[PDB]
Amino acid sequence: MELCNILKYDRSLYPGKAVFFYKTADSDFVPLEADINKIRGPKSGFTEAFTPQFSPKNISPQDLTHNNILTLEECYVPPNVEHIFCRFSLRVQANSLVPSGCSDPEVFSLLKELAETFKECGGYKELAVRYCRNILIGTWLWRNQNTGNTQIEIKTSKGSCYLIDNTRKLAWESKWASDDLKVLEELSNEIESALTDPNVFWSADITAKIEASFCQEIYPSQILNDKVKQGEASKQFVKAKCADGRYAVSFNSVKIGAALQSIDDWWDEDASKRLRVHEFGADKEIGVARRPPDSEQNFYSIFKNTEWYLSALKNCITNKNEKIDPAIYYLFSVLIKGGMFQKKAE
Amino acid sequence: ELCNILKYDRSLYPGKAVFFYKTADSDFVPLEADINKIRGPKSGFTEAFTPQFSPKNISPQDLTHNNILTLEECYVPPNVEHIFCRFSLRVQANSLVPSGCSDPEVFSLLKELAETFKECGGYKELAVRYCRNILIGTWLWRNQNTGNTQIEIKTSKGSCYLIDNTRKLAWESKWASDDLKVLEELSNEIESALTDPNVFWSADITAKIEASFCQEIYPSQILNDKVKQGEASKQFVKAKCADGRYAVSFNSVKIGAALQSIDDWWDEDASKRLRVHEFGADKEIGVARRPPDSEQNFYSIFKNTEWYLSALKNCITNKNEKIDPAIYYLFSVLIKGGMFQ
Amino acid sequence: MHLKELLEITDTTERDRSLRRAFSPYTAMIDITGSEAVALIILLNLTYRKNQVDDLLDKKLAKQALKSEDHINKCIKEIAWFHTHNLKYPDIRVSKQNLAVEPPTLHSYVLSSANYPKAYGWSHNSAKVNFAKLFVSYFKWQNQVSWLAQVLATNSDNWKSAFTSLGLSVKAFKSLCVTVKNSLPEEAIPDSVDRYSRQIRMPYHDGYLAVTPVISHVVQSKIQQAAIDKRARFSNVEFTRPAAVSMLAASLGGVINVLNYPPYIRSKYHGSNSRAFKLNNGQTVFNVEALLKPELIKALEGIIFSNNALALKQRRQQKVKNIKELRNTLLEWFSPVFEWRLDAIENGYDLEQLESASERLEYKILSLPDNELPSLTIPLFRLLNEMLGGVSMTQRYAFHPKLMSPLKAALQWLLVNLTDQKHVLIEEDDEHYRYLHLSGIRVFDAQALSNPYCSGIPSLTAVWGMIHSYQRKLNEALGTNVRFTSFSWFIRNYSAVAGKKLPELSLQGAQQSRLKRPGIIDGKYCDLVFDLIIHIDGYEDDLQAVDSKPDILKAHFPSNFAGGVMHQPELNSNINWCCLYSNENQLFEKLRRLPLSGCWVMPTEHKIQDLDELLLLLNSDSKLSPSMMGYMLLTEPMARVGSLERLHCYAEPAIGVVKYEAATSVRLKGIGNYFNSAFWMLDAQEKFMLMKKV
DNA sequence: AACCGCCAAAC
DNA sequence: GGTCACCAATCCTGTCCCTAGTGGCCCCACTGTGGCGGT
Repeated sequence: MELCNILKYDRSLYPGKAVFFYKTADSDFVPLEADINKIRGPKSGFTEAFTPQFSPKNISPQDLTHNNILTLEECYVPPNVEHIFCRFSLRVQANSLVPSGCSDPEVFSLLKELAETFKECGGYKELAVRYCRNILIGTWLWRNQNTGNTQIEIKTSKGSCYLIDNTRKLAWESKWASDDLKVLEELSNEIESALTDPNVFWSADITAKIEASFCQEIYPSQILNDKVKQGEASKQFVKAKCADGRYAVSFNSVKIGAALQSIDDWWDEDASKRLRVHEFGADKEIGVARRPPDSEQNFYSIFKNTEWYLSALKNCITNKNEKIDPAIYYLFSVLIKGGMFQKKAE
Repeated sequence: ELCNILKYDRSLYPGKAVFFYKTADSDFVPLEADINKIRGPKSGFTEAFTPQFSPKNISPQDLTHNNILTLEECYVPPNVEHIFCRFSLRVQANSLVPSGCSDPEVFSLLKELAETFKECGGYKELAVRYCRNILIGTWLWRNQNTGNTQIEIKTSKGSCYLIDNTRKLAWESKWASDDLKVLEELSNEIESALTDPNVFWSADITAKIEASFCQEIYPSQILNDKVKQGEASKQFVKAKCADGRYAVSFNSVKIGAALQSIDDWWDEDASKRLRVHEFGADKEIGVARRPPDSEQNFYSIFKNTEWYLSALKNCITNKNEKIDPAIYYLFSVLIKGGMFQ
Repeated sequence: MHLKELLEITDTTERDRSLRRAFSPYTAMIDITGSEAVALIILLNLTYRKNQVDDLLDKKLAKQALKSEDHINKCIKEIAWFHTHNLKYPDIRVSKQNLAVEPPTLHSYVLSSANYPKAYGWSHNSAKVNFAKLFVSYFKWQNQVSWLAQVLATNSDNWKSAFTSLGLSVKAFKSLCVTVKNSLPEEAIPDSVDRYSRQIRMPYHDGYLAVTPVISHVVQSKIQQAAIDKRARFSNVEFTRPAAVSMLAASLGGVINVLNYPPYIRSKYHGSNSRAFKLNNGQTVFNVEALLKPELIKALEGIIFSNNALALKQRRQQKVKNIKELRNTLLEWFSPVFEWRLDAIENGYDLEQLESASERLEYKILSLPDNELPSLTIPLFRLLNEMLGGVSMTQRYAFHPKLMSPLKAALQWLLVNLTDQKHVLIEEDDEHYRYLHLSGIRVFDAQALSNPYCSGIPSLTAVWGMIHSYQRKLNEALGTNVRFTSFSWFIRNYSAVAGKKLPELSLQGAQQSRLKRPGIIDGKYCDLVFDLIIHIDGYEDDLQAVDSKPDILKAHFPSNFAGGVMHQPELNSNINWCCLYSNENQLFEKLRRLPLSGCWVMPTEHKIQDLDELLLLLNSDSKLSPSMMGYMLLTEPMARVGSLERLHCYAEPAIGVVKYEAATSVRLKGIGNYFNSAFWMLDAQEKFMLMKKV
């Protein structure tokens, strides 16, 4: 097909905001607060001592023993606090069935037919399992993940209560216990229903409980300061302002969303790595695009061949032994992610 | 005919809809927006491709780089149970006679058409549609049915209407008896306000939404095509409180656009309800559902008032037959108001 | 000052930048009396693009343009589109119209284009924006403001040499001279009113007149050149494509400056005699201490035209207002203290710091009651001893009059309080009058730009028009004939609203009219909460016909204000928002219970002869604001196609001054002062319609 | 001839 | 049955330091919002 002047999708997954707190005998919510610490840092960089041609600079013998004055925000667990709690809410809507905006009615009707054919093949089941699996193993804790024995407790709006006793036992590829697979099975069915039924209103309350070590360091979201003054801190944290007047140290909604949608390992047949769902499959560690524009694996190349993929999906239910093309699984992960997939008027 | 520079004031006057929450101390704490700086991926078509769909000559790690985005965000504070969205609505009778006209012939015609449309009970149907848009919480736009929403309506007359849960209602679904009684009563009050110039009618409308933990709020976004490098590329419409604090809010025209999403007469089997427009402009598709070349647009229908007068003067006596949907669309546009040449 | 005073710079970039700034209408006019040839080269090189010209003193590409009679033809095509008033501001959809008229009648209290000599701007078509610069650019000849067409119209012999210095012919030059003199801007009035021109209804002889307000190029250009010099408080209005608007807008990159003087109402903290000493007519030391006098005694003895006693009374009339102002200044801080002590019954700003401040809320100034404190006065007499140390430190103590000033302050005490004044008024009539008090009115997104010069409060003509619409509806509803003669306006809350307004899709005009979005016009918008007091006249039959129908009075209250949406106070406020009053004491007893942070919008009687006097007068007093007063008519009322009424007229918005007086100042100044010097009326005359006092 | 083109820069 | 006693007092003498230093990398968005004369 042809890409329209307007072609929008609203995202399906809505993580609220993950707030770090702890509990006393008095209060069931005491917010974990950051404080500005001024520490002494050395001159350890390449450019401090060397030219771009790998020749030593003309510096005094005492210049490399001098320090940089660092103004950093620190977050530690208070002494003799046993457990730390990270809590966020997740709402799931059915926004991948119909584009939010579309200029061409032939493109609109085609994308509506593709979603309905993908729905009856049970394609949303496989995608819901991968989103659910990221919640149970605690991918969304990022650098706090498996720093202690973590218990994840999930309360859905249906009235279901799910419990993972220890996330250290679980992994993505490892063989799970009977009770842990039952939690993955039941919660995936509730997400699939929310992804596919516009009449269904579904939300979950997800809480991690981590066995804290003595005065352990917390790793929340950092704000993007490109330019910094000498007074203010070079490293600052994302904060949720509480109703009284206190700032709980927090994760961004987009940070939590990036963890849940770390499901893309279709880019190679023997791919070990799971990427955050991107149009070009950007690998931030290796610094390469795993779905380059030159390749047919990038989103815009797959999206223009959607007529050919709709043909293969209609031969899927007639057998239901042959699996769905991984290009189609990747396709619907981008529509669930949402975005603006617009070319222009030539 | 042309009508020679005709002019109508709008009938519906909504105010700014202000988002807030209540503590055990105060009954009004304004919901404030914070500026956050986040990474964005280079994921657009133009980042990687020429307008002929050919790969651009870029570096191997240009698509792994980020855009630095400065955006405004509004979240519910932690352990706050309910979000409150409140606005005021005034209704005046500006649809009966044109406020500005030249020819007394068309003035006499339109006044006669207005009062014969009133006598057949067309204003009741339009009032029902406007009232139904108020009761299901269309005016919450993207905050609609994100939690169990309770809508309270207080009137200047002294009435007090309550919808318990807006998730149980739709446009096409069959309601409970009490919710239909609320619809009937408030429709009668709005119709009375639309049809009689000698009554004052105001309403304070409040939505109470059961908030999820640190849930995102979706207020009105400002129009800015000359944003500076220091400012946020996405900002929100604010209302200053009694103190020097800004509550995040909806525009009056945003609420107005939601209340007047009643037009589904443009097709024989139209599922979508358009915002009342002279050419039936659809924001999602970006086409006109009543195009200028067709007979379905306002300026084509407005020339046949003399025939619609005859139809209504038969409809008033023959007791049962439904009014031509063109006349419903005609009066919906007259309630919207504007200048017609 | 002179042309080649700026040509002394060896760096061509700095030279040409200064020359392009010099010949732009947002700067002062340079003298070209000595330099005519070089002036013609740069003026004719300005006709090109910026990226087409490296240096403006290149002689050859000037001769390339001058020799080419496809280039000069375009420059003389653009003379017919020279306006005194820009019809394309701010909406550029006003299609192919030009308004060139003489300035209107000169008025003492308002500012318009009458206060300056007749200058021209250009506005036709963005494509030809450079081609106008040759014949519309203003310079200083001998000692006279002039542009090229006007100076070549008559005095050609002075410019013959300058034009023939490049190698232009005499035949071509004289044919160019006669065609330019024949193609001079005539008295251009449009034959029809445009669809996008704004029309309003003003009250004419025995009916209404359709008035189109158009900005003047001169007053705008003066405000722009005043804003670049950084002389007053200004805010910005940006345009998308400024060349389509005008040349003045094109020269400034579309960033037009407007006078930003909004009301400042704060809910928060109170932090001395401070308010007096700050008001500085007043006190501490000087402007104008000390009298020490001799000054006052000499003034009285000069005024002794007509008998020593009768003179002292005539001196007093001005000198008592001046002596009253001294007491009013002194009372400004006594007002603040009292104020606090009410709100509180607790506090000042700082209870101890107040008690410490020589002239603050003392438990001795606490009372006795206001009423009994004024009846006592005593406090006022004591404060005269304190005014041996502050309220004029040392000098001018027994000196011409200090006793008379002390007596005036002791009299003011009686006036400063309570349960006193009361009755007897020629206004309105009496047979009786009425006072309609509208309280706690909330408005969302009203136009802060009163006229396209000034930003701050909405227009007073907007408040008048709303009140007139309310009158018309009430008189047509009840079948009565009451008149809403005057109003007083008290602002409780004010806040500026950010962002522009997105226009909806409509058939936008071209060769083929297409359904699309119009151009986004930048504006200024405010949310404000206010009270109105309207003064109703008529027969008691009609008044008691009005008073008998409270629901029908409430019903016809308009919901529109200056483009914004206007609502009554919230249903849980428990505020009766539409009250009628027969007597003035009951109304003033209601009105002195207003919030103290709010501001009365008060009419002044200051005279202004040009912008610089207004700016000096604004730099003088911090509580004055330039605002819209009304319309100075340019053309004669006549039948025009597209008019709302029978007769149509083009008018100019007139700039006046208002005062943001505190609630306390109006409370202490007395009932008589409030009912005489707070009420606005529309003085509707033959050639002007202006808001004024009485 | 209906539709691509011309045109600006303040702090 | 009701109030919270008056009369005066706020100390003088000397000083706030020295050394050294506030990092590298990459990036800051795509959509739309024009009047007017002419070939």
